[PDB]
Amino acid sequence: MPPKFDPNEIKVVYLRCTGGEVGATSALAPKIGPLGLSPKKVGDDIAKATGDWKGLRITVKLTIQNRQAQIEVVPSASALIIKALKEPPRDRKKQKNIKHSGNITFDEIVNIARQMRHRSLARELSGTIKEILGTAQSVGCNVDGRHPHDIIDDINSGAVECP
Amino acid sequence: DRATWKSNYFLKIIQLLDDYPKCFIVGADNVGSKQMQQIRMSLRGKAVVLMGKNTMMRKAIRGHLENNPALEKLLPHIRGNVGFVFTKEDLTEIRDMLLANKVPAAARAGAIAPCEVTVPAQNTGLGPEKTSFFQALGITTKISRGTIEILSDVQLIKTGDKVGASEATLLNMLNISPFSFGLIIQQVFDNGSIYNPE
Amino acid sequence: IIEPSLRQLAQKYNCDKMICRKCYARLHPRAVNCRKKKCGHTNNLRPKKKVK
Amino acid sequence: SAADRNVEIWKIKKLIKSLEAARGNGTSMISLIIPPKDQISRVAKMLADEFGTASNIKSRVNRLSVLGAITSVQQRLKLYNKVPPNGLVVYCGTIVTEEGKEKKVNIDFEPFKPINTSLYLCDNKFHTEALTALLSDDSKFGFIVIDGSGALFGTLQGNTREVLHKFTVDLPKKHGRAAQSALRFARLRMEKRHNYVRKVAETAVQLFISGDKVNVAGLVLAGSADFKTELSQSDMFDQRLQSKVLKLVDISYGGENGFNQAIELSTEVLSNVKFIQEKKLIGRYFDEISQDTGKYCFGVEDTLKALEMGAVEILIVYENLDIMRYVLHCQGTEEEKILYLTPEQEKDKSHFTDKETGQEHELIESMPLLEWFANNYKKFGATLEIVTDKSQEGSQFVKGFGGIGGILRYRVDFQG
RNA sequence: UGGCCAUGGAAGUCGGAAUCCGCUAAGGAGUGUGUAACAACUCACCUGCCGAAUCAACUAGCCCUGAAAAUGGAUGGCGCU
Repeated sequence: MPPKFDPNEIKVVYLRCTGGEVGATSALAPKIGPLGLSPKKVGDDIAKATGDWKGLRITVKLTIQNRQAQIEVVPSASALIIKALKEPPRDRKKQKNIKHSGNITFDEIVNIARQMRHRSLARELSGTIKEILGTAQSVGCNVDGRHPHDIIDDINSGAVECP
Repeated sequence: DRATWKSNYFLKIIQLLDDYPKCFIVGADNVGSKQMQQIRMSLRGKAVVLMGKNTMMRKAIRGHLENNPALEKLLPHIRGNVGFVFTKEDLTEIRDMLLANKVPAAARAGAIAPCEVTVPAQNTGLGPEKTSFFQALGITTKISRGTIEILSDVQLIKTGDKVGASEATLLNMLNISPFSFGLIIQQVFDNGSIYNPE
Repeated sequence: IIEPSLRQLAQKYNCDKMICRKCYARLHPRAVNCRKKKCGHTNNLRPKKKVK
Repeated sequence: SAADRNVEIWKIKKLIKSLEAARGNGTSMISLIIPPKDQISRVAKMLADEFGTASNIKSRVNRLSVLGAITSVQQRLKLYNKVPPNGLVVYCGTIVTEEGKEKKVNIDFEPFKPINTSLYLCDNKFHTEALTALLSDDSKFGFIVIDGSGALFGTLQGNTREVLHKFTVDLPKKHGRAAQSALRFARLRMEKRHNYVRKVAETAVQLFISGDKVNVAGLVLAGSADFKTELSQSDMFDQRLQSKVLKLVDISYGGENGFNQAIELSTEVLSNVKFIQEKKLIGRYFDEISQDTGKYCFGVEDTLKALEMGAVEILIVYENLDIMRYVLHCQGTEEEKILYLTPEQEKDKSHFTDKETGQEHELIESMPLLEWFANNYKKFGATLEIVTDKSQEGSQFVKGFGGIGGILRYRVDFQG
């Protein structure tokens, strides 16, 4: 890849975001795509197949190019997984009003969200991670009909289970 | 706020003095937040890093609190850009862990040179670009087919020498980072006894 | 074309200033108020526009 | 609403596509258009004598068809009681289609724009040359007929001639028969005469502007008496409005009768204008080529690749391409793709065997490109600009570059 | 943390509903500058030199800015600080 056209190994990674479905406006390939042998329409269809049936409400796409075979993965963003565990699925075109119902409980489901965090956060274990994701919810509004803010301070759960 | 926060930090530093009888005084220096995040991750479990000011000038009050002397010896060494490392493992081992961590950080234009910096004979990694920046001071550089190659191993900056601006920028373009350090140790506190990196 | 430190020297003296909104007086960049009595020490200042 | 209007245009375009195709063996088809002002009775009578005539048609299959259509177009007109505004467009007949299926049809509708183009025909086919010529010419032009007597403000489509607003004035007498007062009365006359102009120049803003942007692509001023000029070159007439002063036309007559005169003396300029704007746009396209820049594109492959991605700003297309998007499909594996084929490459092509598997890759029917853009240019990057091969810059675009490309929103490198 | 809405692109930065937690010494779901979009730059909390007072918003008195006309010109004049 430096001088002319040579794949020594090629396990090259670059981080695209978004991908419910194909996208006409795309912006998937160019620039990085064609130079490096990854095409455009085929790479888009492979990106659709990976991020197909969940997530359809926005995702992320790390693209590991094995010379010509692209490996699309869905690395979790906190907000994205909360929207995945909402009241699905009215995907696109009404829709419309809008995507912010945000009364879907998730109590022990968020335990899974904090566990799957790629370490990160420089935390002192889950006790603080609970607060982190327990706020990241812009939409969800926490348990049944609660607020986020100060209910977080009196957590009585999952301190030793998340490691 | 900032009265309750000031009193709350007093309660942090006093608790970190009660918990650990052993501390390590490190200079912050030209240091990033990213560097401080890295040093928090590596020395996460055992040690607790802290960064105070002249509410560190308050170790007096801990010594007042119906117990400690010896902390009176530590007050003069809380000058410069100071940050503590509270811990319970050992002294000479932690000194080696602090020395081993560090970070590169590119050239500071104007500041002193700690070691004899060199420029190895190698391509820059560019097209037909300005060779005049390199050749202005006194470096042998040719355009050997596109890439600007330096043709000899030459020492630009010696020990205790002031780093010029143009030579610093060329080193930054080449990705040569001997300058800076990361953080330095000034003094030590070990269960009452004081040490100076020995 | 022109050496970058020297440029910035010469920029200081020409381009890096504040200009009074009233009397278009050229003022040192630290300025909060105009010099000029004709404008009555306006305080409506602005930064001289930069060449692109 | 704008979206509902775009749907009604698409509806009518699709209706035209079908009516141009239709055809019927033997038979004739009532082309018909009843302009806004008309009395429908007048149309009923016309039809009734057209009926009576048709009953002496010698051919049977033609005769009985025409009589049938005229019987049925009368019944459509019975359901309206005044002529709908914006005209009426009826299209009877006995169209033939596949399966050997002789079918009667009676399409009437008020067309969305007003139109000023009557027409009646029996012939083997339907005639929709009027209708296409009212979708093509959007270009609304504003007219203002100043005169000493009075004013007239009015809009104008290809054929259609609207009257927005008007007034007249009692301006003063030319002369003051005292020696001293002569001078004062003159100065005073100048003030009321100017004031009238001030009023016109405001009213034109009030009428021909909408949301801080003029709704008319020109603004023809007309009249006599060195007045239209007094407006034209004043500080009172708003500069965004006065930017689009397109003509000062010296007309005889004034007011409404003044209007038509002002249009016939304007005809030449309103044609040139549509070409002038075209020349200007493509001129910029070429500027980006002339300088290195990078923000242009050309040839479907590149252009659509630019559109798909971080899109184009403006997409320029010669109003008829031949070039056509086909949807290719496999028999066994169900693998599919789409391609943009030229008139020669689309008609006959041995390329379309599947090769890897080894089957005949069948090409399921096309959707012609310019129309493809028109459908879905909005789902990209926008401003679909139809162009022509009349200007020298126009032809160079059509001939050389292929009548397809677009000005891009930023610099892009292309490869292969 | 490409946070949500917005895809025409807004990962703090045309707009708008939001607007919390972690690490925190401390950094706003972000003042700007700049971006197609980023990047890059810029704007709290704390230190070192430093070393006792210092800053903001209003308000009103005199003075000034606001303040342009035609014979040469009038706090009555000279003049007056």
